[PDB]
Amino acid sequence: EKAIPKDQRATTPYMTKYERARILGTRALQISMNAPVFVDLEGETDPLRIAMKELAEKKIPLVIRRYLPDGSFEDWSVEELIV
Amino acid sequence: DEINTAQDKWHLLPAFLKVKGLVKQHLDSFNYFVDTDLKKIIKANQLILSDVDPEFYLKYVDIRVGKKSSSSTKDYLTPPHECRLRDMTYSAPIYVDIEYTRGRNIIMHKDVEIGRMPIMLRSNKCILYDADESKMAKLNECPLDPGGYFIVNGTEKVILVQEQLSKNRIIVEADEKKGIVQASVTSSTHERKSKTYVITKNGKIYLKHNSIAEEIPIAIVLKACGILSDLEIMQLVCGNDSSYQDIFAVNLEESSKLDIYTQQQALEYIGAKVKTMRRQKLTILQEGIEAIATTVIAHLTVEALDFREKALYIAMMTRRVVMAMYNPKMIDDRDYVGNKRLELAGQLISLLFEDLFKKFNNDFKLSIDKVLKKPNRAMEYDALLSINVHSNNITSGLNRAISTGNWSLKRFKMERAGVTHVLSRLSYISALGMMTRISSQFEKSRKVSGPRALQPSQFGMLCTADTPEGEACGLVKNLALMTHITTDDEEEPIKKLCYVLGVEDITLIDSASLHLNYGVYLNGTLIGSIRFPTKFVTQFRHLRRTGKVSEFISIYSNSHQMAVHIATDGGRICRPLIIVSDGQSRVKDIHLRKLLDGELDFDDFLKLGLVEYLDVNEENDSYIALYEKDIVPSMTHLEIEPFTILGAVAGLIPYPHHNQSPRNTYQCAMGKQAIGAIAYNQFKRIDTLLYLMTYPQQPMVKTKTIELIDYDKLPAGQNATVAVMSYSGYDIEDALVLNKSSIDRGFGRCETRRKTTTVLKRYANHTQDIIGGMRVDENGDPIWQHQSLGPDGLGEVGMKVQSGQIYINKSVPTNSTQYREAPVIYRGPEPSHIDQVMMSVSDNDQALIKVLLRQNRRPELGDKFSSRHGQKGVCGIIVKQEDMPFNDQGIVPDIIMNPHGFPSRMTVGKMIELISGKAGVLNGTLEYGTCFGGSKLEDMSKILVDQGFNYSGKDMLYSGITGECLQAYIFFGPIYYQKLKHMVLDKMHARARGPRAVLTRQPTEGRSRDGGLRLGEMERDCVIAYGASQLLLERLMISSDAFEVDVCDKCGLMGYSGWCTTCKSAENIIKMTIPYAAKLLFQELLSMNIAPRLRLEDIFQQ
Amino acid sequence: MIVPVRCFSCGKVVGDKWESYLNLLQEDELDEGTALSRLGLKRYCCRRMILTHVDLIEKFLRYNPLE
Amino acid sequence: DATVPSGRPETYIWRYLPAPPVCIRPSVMMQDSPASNEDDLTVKLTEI
Ligand SMILES: [Zn+2]
Ligand SMILES: [Zn+2]
Repeated sequence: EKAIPKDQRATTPYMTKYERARILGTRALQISMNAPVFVDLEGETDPLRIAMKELAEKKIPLVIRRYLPDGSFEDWSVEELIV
Repeated sequence: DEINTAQDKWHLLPAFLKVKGLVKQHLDSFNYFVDTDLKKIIKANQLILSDVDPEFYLKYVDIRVGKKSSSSTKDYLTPPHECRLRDMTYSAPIYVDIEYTRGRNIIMHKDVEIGRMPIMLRSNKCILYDADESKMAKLNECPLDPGGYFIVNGTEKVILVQEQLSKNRIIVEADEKKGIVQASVTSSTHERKSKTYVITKNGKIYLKHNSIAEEIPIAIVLKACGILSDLEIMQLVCGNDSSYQDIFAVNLEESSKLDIYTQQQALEYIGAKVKTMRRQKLTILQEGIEAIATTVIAHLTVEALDFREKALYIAMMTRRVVMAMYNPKMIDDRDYVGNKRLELAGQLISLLFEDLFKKFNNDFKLSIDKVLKKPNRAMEYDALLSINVHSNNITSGLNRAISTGNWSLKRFKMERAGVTHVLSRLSYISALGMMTRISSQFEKSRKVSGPRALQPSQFGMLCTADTPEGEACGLVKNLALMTHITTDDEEEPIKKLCYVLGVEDITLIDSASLHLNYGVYLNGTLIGSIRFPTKFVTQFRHLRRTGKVSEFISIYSNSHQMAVHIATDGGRICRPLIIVSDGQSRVKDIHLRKLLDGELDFDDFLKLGLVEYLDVNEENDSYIALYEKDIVPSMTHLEIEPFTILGAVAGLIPYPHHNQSPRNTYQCAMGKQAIGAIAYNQFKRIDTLLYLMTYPQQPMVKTKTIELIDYDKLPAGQNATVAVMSYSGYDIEDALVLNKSSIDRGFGRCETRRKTTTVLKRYANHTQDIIGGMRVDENGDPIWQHQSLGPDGLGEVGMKVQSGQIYINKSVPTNSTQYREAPVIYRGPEPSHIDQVMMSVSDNDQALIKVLLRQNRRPELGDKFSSRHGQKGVCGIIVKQEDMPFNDQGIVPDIIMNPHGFPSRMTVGKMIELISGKAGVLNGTLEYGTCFGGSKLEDMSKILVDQGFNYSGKDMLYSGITGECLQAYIFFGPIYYQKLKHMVLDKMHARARGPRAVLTRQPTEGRSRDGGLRLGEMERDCVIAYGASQLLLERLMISSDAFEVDVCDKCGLMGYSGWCTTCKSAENIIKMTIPYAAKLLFQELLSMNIAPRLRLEDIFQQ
Repeated sequence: MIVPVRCFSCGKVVGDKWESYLNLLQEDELDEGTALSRLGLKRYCCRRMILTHVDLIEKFLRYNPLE
Repeated sequence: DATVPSGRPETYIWRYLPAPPVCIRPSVMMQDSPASNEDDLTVKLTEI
């Protein structure tokens, strides 16, 4: 259990398909639990579509924690992970 | 116009079916049973005796079914349709005459009843025998019903034809890797059925028997069977052949390797291993046990001091094993139709009755003993009361065996199921093809396709196309159109005739010359050698043709194995063939003229030797001509009609020889599911399920079989105007385009009729159910659930019943005074109508209620249609008539068949059918698509051109949506279409939450029980391969069975209510969600004492 | 069962032709084709409606339950 | 492993039979007779 500093991160700087699906699901679950949103809904009422809009604007406030097989991890905010 | 025999010889087929129908296997077998086998069973168990009172013998002198000698006329039977309505067995009493002695030296007869025999429909004993459709109407029976099945408890049960290996015949079968050669004979005598193997082990031939404890050296057995010279053993199993003698010398030497032997010594060696006989007659364990050891070794009963027959049988079997050892491919093929025998309903019922009669007689003897076992007051008066009360066991056993299909025969000691099946009433052809069905023997090692393969030897014996899909494929076979199943003929006069014809008996000949001439066999048993075997065979066939020997006796000469075989047993499949003599066919059209005139029926063609039955083995020697135009002098027989190779069901297909064969098999499956007309009394019937087409049409292109089997009288389908073109894009991958307003006018319309049966049963506390009801609300208005009920509490006839409404108001006593409600609710997605309510009583006195619910169905998207060529497909779109393309006359298709279904399926018969039907409607005539024949395509083209249409059936059409001429000519005309029973209305199912299993807490498994759709291991694999973990959790745990268990963190054992109940703390109890299946698994493991302790850890804390 | 009122395809009324077609076949016996053309059934769909119809109602009426 | 109780090798010998919860072996209502019917495991343990 040790956090690898943001300076030296070995994993991909690209959001994987699994990370995107999980981020959307988690953010949509949060929104369905009445979490505040950071985009203009424009008539949207569905949490998954709201979360897709937030991902398109890179405004989802979540962090990906990528555990290496040795036990260490590194944190990638959703904004910095490039899609 | 003079008869042309090259085309009028097919009339032998209608003449044949006029006297030997499609359901004749069943009818003949049941007639033979009730006419000879009952007498044979009675004679076998003629007397039943008791140990005490030798001045007492109870005799069985005569038996009969359905008729007393008090009245000349037969007994009154309840009509079969009345039995169908009241849920009774259609049965006749079993009358016997009894000689039971009185005490004061009195001998007398009687006519007593010992039960009821279920009567096969249209048998000798059936009331429907010889009724002329006016008696049929009065009896509420369809004249086109096949018969051949039973009605037990109101259910139509057919005893399916069973196919088994020939009994009492040797099958040689080699092997690879193992390198054994095994010859086995199944000796099925009347009292015993045993298998006598002749194995090969370490290069040495052995004998293996179930009774014998050890496999015996073969030379020991040949010595035990009187063949001790040890040189003739070589002359019996090898003859003069350097190879065979070399192979067998090892066993010859192993005879002495133990010791030198005499006959009695070998008998003692045999007898030292005969296991036991349940410790009875124990004083016989000596050399005197070999006798029953050897007379149990096969089906050849030796009852004297001669072992010639059995010794030569064993020697021939050993020779077969040796020939297989030297030259493989000299083994028998287990899937050859000559090696198969078909056992029938009569033989089945005979075995069943004999066993039930033995049990009846045992119990009756014991009851007699109990009655006469008193010191005083032992008057003989009325010894028959115990027969008046024990007679119900015969009736019960027969009914139970036919009803369940389970046959518990103790004498032969086998428990077989599936003997009887419910008569499928999906369609007229469905019932007909249910008859003529043959189920293959079990334990076939279904992993392989050996028996599943279609055999060339089934040509004209079993239908080449009528085999099911799914698991059963070749395991279920159907009789071909013109066949016959032989009957057991006595082998004694035939053996005498063989001796007369030049066969020197098997006891006059020496071993050296045994394999120098052909040996004559009789049911597989060698009965002598013959000089000039071909002349012997020819004289035997002349005797059969002139009527001196029975016509079902087959003779054939095998040339590799130098033998002349004569078969007399039943269960052989055979078909009539026209005899060809001197290069000429013997029918020559004068007999055809007489046949068409009315005299000279088919059996006269046998009584004059113009036709004869050939079984499969005789065809091994014949040389059959398909047509008279290709007879050569070397030929022996002529086909009566080559399309008879297809059965009844495959005879619906028009032009089946222009289709790829899987399409013909698919049509055999689909035609049985076609919705149409069931019977002329189909509205008097009250059946569990019945699909009826409103406006059945007979096909425009029929075949000879269709009119032979009367499918043109109860057709299942309609002649759809079909345009074969790509259209709208909803007709891709077999989907159909249906014309709205063809549907509006009644195309494809059908109704469902369903039956619900209730019994107002009676109870031990002098109580019974009631149908009280039809309660109202304050106004006096019936409540909604009783809206269509009527005063009696049984839904009114004619009224609509919706989902939730009651149509039988059944109240059950709360103490079976007070009546708990058990109403019969209609639970249907769509409303039904009540068209029949039948009130009646069953045989056991109690009221029976049947309510028939009818549901008119209109074709919709997803309804299934088929065109007799295996081109099924659902309705994919229903379009308005104006959107359909139209021709110059404004004709629009009722259906649009996509053209992409043709190039890969290669059903050219469907195109030929379209053209034939089109020319047929234009000309005013129904056309023919008979196999290997039918209406010629060029003649149909001539009709089309003469009527103004293109010869190829391609009309120029206008688009319905644009009005422009389509740039391609469209294949356009009538095609016969069947609406299949599979309607999306009965398939649509959706479950959100509903019943769960009490054990697993998982959604039920039944579409009727609102069950959920299983997510199996392969779907689980797919979801894992997607890497959808949360979806895995949601589908498997959360939305199937999520259980909030309490888990102790000290002991990994589930508690309850936050209570460890092993630590008794409530301190370490964690709350978590696991599948209830997992909770169940843990509680089951704890049962076996296994403790699957769960170790937990915080999800967080990193 | 009983003859359809309308041709399934064109919608032409063919239900008034069944008895007259039967009469043309039985009395003053003609071919089926000529009998069909004499009734005005020119389109082959209309000809089919009469030529292929099976009159099962006459058989079903032999089992009259209210005799 | 003999650190914990039941790690003894004598526990693998049937000396006490645990009777499973009736939920594991449920009794089905209204089967055949009006009298309630039981199931196989329960019948077997009654014999035991
Ligand atoms: Zn605990
Ligand atoms: Zn028309």
